[PDB]
Amino acid sequence: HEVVKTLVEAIILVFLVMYLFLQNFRATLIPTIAVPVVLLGTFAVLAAFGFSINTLTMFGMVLAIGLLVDDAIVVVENVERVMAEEGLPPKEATRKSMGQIQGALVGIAMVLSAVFVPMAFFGGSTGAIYRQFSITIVSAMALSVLVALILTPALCATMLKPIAKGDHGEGKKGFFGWFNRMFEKSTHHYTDSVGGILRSTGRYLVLYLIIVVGMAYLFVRLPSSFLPDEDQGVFMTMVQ
Amino acid sequence: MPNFFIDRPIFAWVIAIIIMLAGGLAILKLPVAQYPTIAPPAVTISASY
Amino acid sequence: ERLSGNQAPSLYAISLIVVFLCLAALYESWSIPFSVMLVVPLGVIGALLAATFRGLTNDVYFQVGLLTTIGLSAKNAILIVEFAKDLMDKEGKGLIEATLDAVRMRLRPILMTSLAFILGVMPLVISTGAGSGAQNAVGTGVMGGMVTATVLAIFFVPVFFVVVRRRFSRKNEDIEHSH
Ligand SMILES: CCCCCCCCCCCCO[C@@H]1O[C@H](CO)[C@@H](O[C@H]2O[C@H](CO)[C@@H](O)[C@H](O)[C@H]2O)[C@H](O)[C@H]1O
Ligand SMILES: CCCCCCCCCCCCO[C@@H]1O[C@H](CO)[C@@H](O[C@H]2O[C@H](CO)[C@@H](O)[C@H](O)[C@H]2O)[C@H](O)[C@H]1O
Ligand SMILES: CCCCCCCCCCCCO[C@@H]1O[C@H](CO)[C@@H](O[C@H]2O[C@H](CO)[C@@H](O)[C@H](O)[C@H]2O)[C@H](O)[C@H]1O
Ligand SMILES: CCCCCCCCCCCC
Ligand SMILES: CCCCCCCCCC
Ligand SMILES: CCCCCCCC
Ligand SMILES: CCCCCCCC
Ligand SMILES: CCCCCC
Repeated sequence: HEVVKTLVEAIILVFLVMYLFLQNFRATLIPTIAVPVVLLGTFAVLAAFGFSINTLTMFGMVLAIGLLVDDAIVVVENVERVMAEEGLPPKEATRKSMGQIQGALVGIAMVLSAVFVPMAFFGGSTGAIYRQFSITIVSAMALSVLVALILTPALCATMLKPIAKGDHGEGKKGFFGWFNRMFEKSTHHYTDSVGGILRSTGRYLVLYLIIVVGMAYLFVRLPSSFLPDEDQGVFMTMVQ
Repeated sequence: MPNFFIDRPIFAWVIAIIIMLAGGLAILKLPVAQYPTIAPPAVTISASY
Repeated sequence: ERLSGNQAPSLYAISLIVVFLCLAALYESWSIPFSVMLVVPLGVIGALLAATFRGLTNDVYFQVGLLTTIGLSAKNAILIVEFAKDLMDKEGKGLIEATLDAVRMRLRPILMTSLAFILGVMPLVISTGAGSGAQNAVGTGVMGGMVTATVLAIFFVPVFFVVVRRRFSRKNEDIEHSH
């Protein structure tokens, strides 16, 4: 039940971050509706395959939220950028948008299954544990693509606000106007920096190797265990 | 589909290669025998007087 | 037990290979996939740092959370080089220009997702009470991984890309051409 609470809480927090960026109740709602739709469907798939609701399937759900919300965001954000880059209306924009990412969403789900499936194949007792996650996360991702191909486009096209060519929320007054201005600015600052780094380089491959060796260092030092001991509110005392 | 892959030979190879290693991995784990189970099963009751 | 141990190397080995093959199909290239796969370490480092820091262990929860972090940063990198590549291919944009326009179109979506998810797992790293051992273990790995993945990727992926596009090209630019 505590994991369930975190799920709900996580969806609330997602709603808040969406708002910070989308700044419109109806828009933020899209990525927000998508999560529970996919999660609920995932339980149905778990039933279909004879899995139970357990600690591992539940954490699979939690971890899945990162993947799910990104699917919705990629879809919703890309449309936005389009309505900003062109002033094309909502229905026409999601079409052109979906036209240009939809291929990628599907391909990505494929490469991702390549990272989560292999773990369904661990051997022994170990294996049954990792398998709970693998199947939960893969199923959720598959459903997420489905939802991104069916629900999200429909939702963008009917619930999104027309953005006018060139508008970026700077016209707004109060926090958003301020936020939107800082980001637009900080963005030019981002590109300015990359533009610099791309004239350099060599040095950054060297920094990259630092990070790799460091990573390797920490890895071999981090002790390995299996599953944590939890305080389950009971215990026994043996007398011999 | 052929027209699709005629222009995407790498995509074509990828599919072939994935199939091959799925099969290579299968070979490492497949049981070996002369025959699968072909005799019908039997149950025996034994008693003594 | 004997029985035997460590299947990890072999299975993530094939995982890497399949990921490479999938990406090669996606990009119709044997070289470009490296520009995505090189992001993998960038999330791991933060995960290891945060776990080393809280005194955690390399356990089930650490591993799955890492795959998730890796998945996401992979996805981010894929959509970045997809955009650059298309720009260079559909439009005639030259290498650097396309990389910069790609990277700039992708900043926001990347940030929206990173923040939504790092906050989303906060309740987990902060957890006390029933099952907080599991909750803490899940959350902190992800949080650290996502932080480093996010900050490190938005600078490094553009690097991976141009460095890979050069090394594995064939005298035909890197202007700028069209169409
Ligand atoms: C944002 C959406 C996605 C997240 C949602 C995930 C929720 C996870 C739920 C896990 C724990 C639920 O556990 C389950 O709950 C229901 C709730 O009554 C129980 O079901 C029981 O209650 C109801 C009546 O009130 C009856 O319909 C049912 O006959 C009875 O068995 C189950 O017997 C129990 O096993
Ligand atoms: C039989 C067992 C094994 C099954 C095979 C494994 C499949 C692995 C595939 C993973 C990636 C597939 O991803 C797919 O790639 C092609 C080719 O670039 C894309 O196709 C799209 O992009 C390319 C290039 O930008 C265009 O030329 C193409 O016209 C367009 O439709 C798809 O939009 C994408 O979804
Ligand atoms: C490119 C996409 C994918 C890239 C792959 C990234 C994944 C990186 C982290 C994977 C986990 C590595 O961590 C490794 O896990 C195995 C078990 O699972 C551990 O294995 C050890 O502990 C377990 C305990 O259950 C024993 O069964 C095992 O025999 C023993 O050697 C290793 O001590 C550890 O080093
Ligand atoms: C002319 C095209 C040559 C393509 C080479 C691809 C070879 C892949 C072989 C993989 C074997 C497992
Ligand atoms: C022009 C129709 C393209 C058909 C493509 C078929 C794709 C098969 C992927 C396995
Ligand atoms: C997995 C190694 C692939 C090597 C690709 C090299 C392409 C030139
Ligand atoms: C798994 C082997 C892939 C090799 C591809 C080489 C392309 C030139
Ligand atoms: C493993 C930490 C135990 C505390 C959980 C209540």
